Amino acid sequence: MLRDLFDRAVVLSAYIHNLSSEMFSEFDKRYTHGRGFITKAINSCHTSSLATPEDKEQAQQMNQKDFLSLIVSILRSWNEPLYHLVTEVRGMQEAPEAILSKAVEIEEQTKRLLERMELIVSQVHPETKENEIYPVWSGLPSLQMADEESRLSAYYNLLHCLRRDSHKIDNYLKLLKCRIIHNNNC
Amino acid sequence: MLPPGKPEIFKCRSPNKETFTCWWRPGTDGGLPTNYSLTYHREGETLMHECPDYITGGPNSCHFGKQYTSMWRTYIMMVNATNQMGSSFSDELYVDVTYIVQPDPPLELAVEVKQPEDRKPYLWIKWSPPTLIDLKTGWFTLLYEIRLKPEKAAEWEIHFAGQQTEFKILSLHPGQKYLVQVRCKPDHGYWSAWSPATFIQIPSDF
Ligand SMILES: [Cl-]
Ligand code: NA
Ligand code: NA
Ligand code: NA
Repeated sequence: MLRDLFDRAVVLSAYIHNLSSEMFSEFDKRYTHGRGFITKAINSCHTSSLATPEDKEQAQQMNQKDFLSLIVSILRSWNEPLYHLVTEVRGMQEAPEAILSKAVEIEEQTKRLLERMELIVSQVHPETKENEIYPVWSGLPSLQMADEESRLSAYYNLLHCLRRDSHKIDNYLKLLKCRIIHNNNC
Repeated sequence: MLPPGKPEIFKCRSPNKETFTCWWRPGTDGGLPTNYSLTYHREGETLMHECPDYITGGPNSCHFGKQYTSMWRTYIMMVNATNQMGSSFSDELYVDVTYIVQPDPPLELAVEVKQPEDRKPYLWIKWSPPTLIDLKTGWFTLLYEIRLKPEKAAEWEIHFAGQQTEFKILSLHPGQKYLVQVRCKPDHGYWSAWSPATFIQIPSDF
């Protein structure tokens, strides 16, 4: 049942972006509003290197099998940093509670989304070569550095990138739902 | 005899995630500008660009058509204010099209009273999305809210309509005239302005 799968997937993705947006805003206003952390955020996301559509026309040009697999790569690439974000934050004695709760929820919801996505692909494209090639995040030393300013800035960029990527995953899932289920007559 | 004061890019907005416009203001406390130039670069590029369209957005504006607009990518922009005595540059503004989406109001709000046989009677509200939003491909997702109230009532009743373009309201006060308005927001973004009101008399026999 494609329609129930897509519907649940889109619920999770739009909710993950919500939580990520709110986490970043609470981090920003509370830890970094006091400097050019925005200037440091430029070009620094681990999924930058992927070939992602940047406008509607590019999205329409993508074949659907590659588009689904793209969403799946992006989500598989976030497994690692979300794990470390939760682990690191949870292990502080004075952990920002509102921030920690969103991160834990995103970490869990991201797993549920990925399961949905895997179901969707095996329903729509049963043949797909199972072969992971998603980009590696390797930013843990910066999240761990003792220098507070470098540390807060590594957190800033991670959260800024998560807010971006969740928004992009949500939007691409919405394009695909409309394409596959409604022949683009949503 | 004075150069311009320091101008400010105070707002950008995209109505549909396909184009966007930014607006600046001249600083007070310098002399009159005779030219402005808005320049920017994009994250992951070194190329510097000039505002592509100074006209479409009207006074002190830069409009970015489809060929200059993409999502998920920071614009780093600055405006300078020049005259024959010199020049002044704005702060750089960091903008992502993803986070400045605010649609225009919904169109064709229409309302009717419906009185069916022994089903509850109701007010039937219908409307359309703003023009130039692409809902059908799933590029854009629009959510709607209706509000309605009689004149002199202290509070509006609000009904969230999600993604529907029609809605049913039950138990209005028989004989009362209501003002009805609709607004819309992206899935992720800002609420539009309320549409202009439509007025409806609820009949005595309700
Ligand atoms: Cl708003
Ligand atoms: Na615009
Ligand atoms: Na202008
Ligand atoms: Na574009």
